Amino acid sequence: EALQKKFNKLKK
Amino acid sequence: DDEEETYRLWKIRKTIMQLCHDRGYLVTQDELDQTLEEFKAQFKPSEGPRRTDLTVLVAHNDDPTDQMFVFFPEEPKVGIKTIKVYCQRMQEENITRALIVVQQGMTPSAKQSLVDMAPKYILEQFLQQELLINITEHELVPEHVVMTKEEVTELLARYKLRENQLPRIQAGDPVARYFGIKRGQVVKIIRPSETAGRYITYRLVQ
Amino acid sequence: HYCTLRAELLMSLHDLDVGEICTVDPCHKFTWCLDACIRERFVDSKRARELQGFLDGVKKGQEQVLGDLSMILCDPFAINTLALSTVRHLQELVGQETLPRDSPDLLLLLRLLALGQGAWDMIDSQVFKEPKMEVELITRFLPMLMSFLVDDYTFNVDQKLPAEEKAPVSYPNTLPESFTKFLQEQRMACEVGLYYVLHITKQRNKNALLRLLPGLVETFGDLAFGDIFLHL
Amino acid sequence: KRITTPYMTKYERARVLGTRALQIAMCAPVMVELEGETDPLLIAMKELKARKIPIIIRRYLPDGSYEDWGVDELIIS
Repeated sequence: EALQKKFNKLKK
Repeated sequence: DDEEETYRLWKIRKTIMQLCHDRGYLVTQDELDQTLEEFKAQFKPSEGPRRTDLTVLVAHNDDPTDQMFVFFPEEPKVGIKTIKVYCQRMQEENITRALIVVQQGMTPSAKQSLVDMAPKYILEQFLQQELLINITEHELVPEHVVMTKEEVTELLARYKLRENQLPRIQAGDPVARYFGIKRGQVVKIIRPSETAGRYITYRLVQ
Repeated sequence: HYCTLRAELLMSLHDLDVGEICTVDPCHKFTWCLDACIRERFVDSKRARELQGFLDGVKKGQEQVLGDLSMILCDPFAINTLALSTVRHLQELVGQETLPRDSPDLLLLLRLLALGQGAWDMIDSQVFKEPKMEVELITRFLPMLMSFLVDDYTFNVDQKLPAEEKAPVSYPNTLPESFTKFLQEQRMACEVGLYYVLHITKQRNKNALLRLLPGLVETFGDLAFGDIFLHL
Repeated sequence: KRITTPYMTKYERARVLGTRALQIAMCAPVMVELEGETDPLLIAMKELKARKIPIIIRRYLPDGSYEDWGVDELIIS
């Protein structure tokens, strides 16, 4: 869950 | 003509064996030395073998996981259904390298199919006519040797160059097709020289 | 080191093309793939499938070869190959948004590396059963590596985006210590973490480097203090 | 470890002699004892044979880098 939030944070 | 058909097919097989032997594939000595009457003995052709039966599968000496098919088509122009049959057989045997002869030409839609399906299935069209002779044995062609990436980087570091600066060899020319090298490969060419004895050059594929 | 010589001997016999030994050694077909991977220092998916088939081809009553395979997999260059393949798989999976549990090729790499690392256990006692994996390696350790990597890339994308005000926030240099617990409790997680450390050292990012440099001080089996990772 | 040849090319000879002759024509100090000479060309040739010209050649290698050479270091032929 932390890593997916980190992904969507890289997308932004 | 039936006699000239078997003569043509025997020279076709001989050139193919010499080709993939030059590519490093596992070729036995007998097929490299297979004669016309021996070619008859292992199997008259017209209305008697087949272009599907003549097809061969060869293994790579460096990597037994890699194999290469050489196919021949029973039709004048290779149709998309034949390409489908060949690539599906490759899928069943888990192979990606396949060579396909053409009697006199290829359907343009099959050319588009070849270039489209290239990364998943590497296919190369090849004229029967150009395959009738091993062009590498000519006097004018010098000796060609495909280089590998460690050789490329050590050469580049030895001369402090880039790939842009090297002389080019067009990838569509028949010698590169004989070796099957792709873009980004580089071929070391040794030739005789009437003022230094031997000369080595390096041609970047494009 | 002796195990490496064993594989070399077999390949030398393969270089001699002795069917009397090539056709009887079932690990000969395995070492096709091992040679083709160790020369590349990378296990592509094709040779991975081949290795999977060779493992699946081992029948009951002839499982001693698994020990030989583990011995053949105890070669340190093969550990380098498998560890770098795992690290590069985890590096490229961030772009595709795929977790380590969602990577069957990576799971096969973990299986093969686990079978390789227990080799001396399989020779010491004739163990012909597979070693087991760690859930937290799949769900905590490798996603923590991904966590560090993708924080680093988000910081990098922010740097490449202009309009940063005075006194910017540094990259988070705090270390989650369950990561270090897995380093100092699982030789598998330990060695793959060591090769990750070497890979980021090639990337030479000081922030993550000094973030994870604590916790490497205590590691499993002194593998962070062994010859391989120290030399690299 | 200067990889280039230790010889002076004829073009380097031409440029160094011309430049040093012009320097002597501009009332430069002469790093060799002349013997009643007046032409800067002859004085520059005398200095070249003496290997006493303060110029440093900078050969630009094709990769952007370069080598530096003292004239006395090169082989005058």
